[PDB]
Amino acid sequence: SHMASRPILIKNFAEHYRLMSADSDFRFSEEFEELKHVGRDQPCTFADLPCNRPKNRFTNILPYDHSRFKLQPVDDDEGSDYINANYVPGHNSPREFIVTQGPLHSTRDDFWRMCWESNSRAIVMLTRCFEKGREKCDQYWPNDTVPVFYGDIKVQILNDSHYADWVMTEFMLCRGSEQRILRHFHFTTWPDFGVPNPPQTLVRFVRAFRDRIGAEQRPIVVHCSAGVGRSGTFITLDRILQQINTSDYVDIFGIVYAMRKERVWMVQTEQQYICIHQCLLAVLEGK
Repeated sequence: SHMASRPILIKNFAEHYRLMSADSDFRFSEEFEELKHVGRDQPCTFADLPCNRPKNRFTNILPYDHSRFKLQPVDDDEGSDYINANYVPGHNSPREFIVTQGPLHSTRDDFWRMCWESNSRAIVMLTRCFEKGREKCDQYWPNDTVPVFYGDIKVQILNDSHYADWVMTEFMLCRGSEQRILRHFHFTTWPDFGVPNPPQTLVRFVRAFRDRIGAEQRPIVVHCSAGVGRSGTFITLDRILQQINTSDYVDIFGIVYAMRKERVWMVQTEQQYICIHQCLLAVLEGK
């Protein structure tokens, strides 16, 4: 298998990295460039409806139709089923992740409703609300233990835990007497430009996340800013760290290819793509 898959033998990974990164990442660049058109022929009809335009952060980051998360419709509203989000495959399920943009203030009720209707018990946030003084994500969660309603969804903080690179928040979610616990994993350390350096900080976060959530059978919500770059990087890394326990091959190219089919620009930059490889290399070398 050669077109949508580049399996690498785990024991040969250090060599493959050295080979791919040689000559200022020539082969890495060539390989990542092969992905640029993947999935881009697929329609984004609903995302481009007049009623839905205000719900997208970016005009060019739109959810594919075949793939988009659909909210329950409200009977008198045109795109009440619409949110900028896509089911994206993981290690355990073809619908393991729902990846979405950082909510706008205007879409945070939709966001919480998606969390509820999807039965999600986990959110992964890979951005700060503000970076370089630009709004990347509306703060859609409370600042204290005072419960806050978003649409019909009541959100309350039970506890939080602050680490060097991330904050873990446990929420109670209530909708009319129905009650759930949801966990919020907020990576707070992604730099203003480039990718985490050293990569180990990101690995530590993925380990802690996957350790805490186990083998979730319900969708995990993942977002950054646009919901493509950092989100794709996180998913690919989470996936391969599971893959290496159960297989002697890793297929990062194949992961990214499959993700591109489901959501636009999933691993967004060549730098992020190389970063995925560095993260795994650090794991295979015992840091």
